[PDB]
Amino acid sequence: SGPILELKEKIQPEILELIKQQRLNRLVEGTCFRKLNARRRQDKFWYCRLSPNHKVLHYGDLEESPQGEVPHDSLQDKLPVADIKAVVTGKDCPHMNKEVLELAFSILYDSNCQLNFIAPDKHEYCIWTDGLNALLGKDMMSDLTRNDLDTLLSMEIKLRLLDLENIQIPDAPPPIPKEPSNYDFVYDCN
Amino acid sequence: GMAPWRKADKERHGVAIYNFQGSGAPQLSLQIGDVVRIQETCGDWYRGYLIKHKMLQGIFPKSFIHIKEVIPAEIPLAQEVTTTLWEWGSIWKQLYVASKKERFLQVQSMMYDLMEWRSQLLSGTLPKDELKELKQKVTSKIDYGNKILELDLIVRD
Repeated sequence: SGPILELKEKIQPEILELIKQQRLNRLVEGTCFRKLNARRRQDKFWYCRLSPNHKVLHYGDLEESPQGEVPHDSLQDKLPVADIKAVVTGKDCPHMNKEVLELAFSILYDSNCQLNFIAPDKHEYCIWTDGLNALLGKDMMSDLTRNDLDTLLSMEIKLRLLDLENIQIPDAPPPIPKEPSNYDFVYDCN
Repeated sequence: GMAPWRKADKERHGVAIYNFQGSGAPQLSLQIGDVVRIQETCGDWYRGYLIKHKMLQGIFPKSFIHIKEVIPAEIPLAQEVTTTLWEWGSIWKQLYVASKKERFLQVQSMMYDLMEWRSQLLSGTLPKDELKELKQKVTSKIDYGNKILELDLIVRD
């Protein structure tokens, strides 16, 4: 509604802030990816994680076994954020089924360097694309940001309207009367 | 003769039915749903403060306020749910940011349930027996929730 929309616009910014924080915290935790077309004794899985300070991305191969997934890095171990020039997805990806198009994204940096990923699922795809964009000072566009926004913002609104239960909300702004003719109040402040 | 400011008699508490953008003190801006304590009135204006921010005081139009009360047990129970929801809500956001997925979801469902039950409690549409069972489901969820979130343990009222 009119006033409710106004309230959403006022709160939306802080909610987007929480979401950015959540996405970055997730990058820091890191995720496990599965390389596309890995063969001849090459590890099929690898991982990437953002440094706790948010300046560099650490990555490397993994050992997917019934026990765990021990990560063993190679010479090429990092990709500093400050050197990131862009993030592309889908057909824009150099390494580009179709089910994979939707989960593909690449970090282009430095000269002609590129770190290509294939998200394990849609959820992780959104987490990483939103996270990288945040880092790059860009807006988070995934469907997960839209749903997280709707989830957290709707709750805040509902909490805000609790005492409006069974009470009519006018469609248009009630009339603002003329200011008082005096300010000689009966009681004190605070 | 000008409208003098006088004590507000029966108009003690109200809720804003629209966002009121004031032009600055002495006017107190209000966001829809804000609950206020009304102390005085003069003409078409009230003077009071936000219940959840008593330091924020000033005047606002009578027209932007719906006068309510703040006795049937379901009423004070409804009030406890409101207060409980705000405390959980704060923690819920921290659960979100830290990606404590299980707890986040668990708290999310408890909040929806309580909001829905509180609405049923305030509906005055439940027969006597059902209402009693509903009140119990409400107090049990409040208490359990407060327990797992490590909040103060309430004692029946």
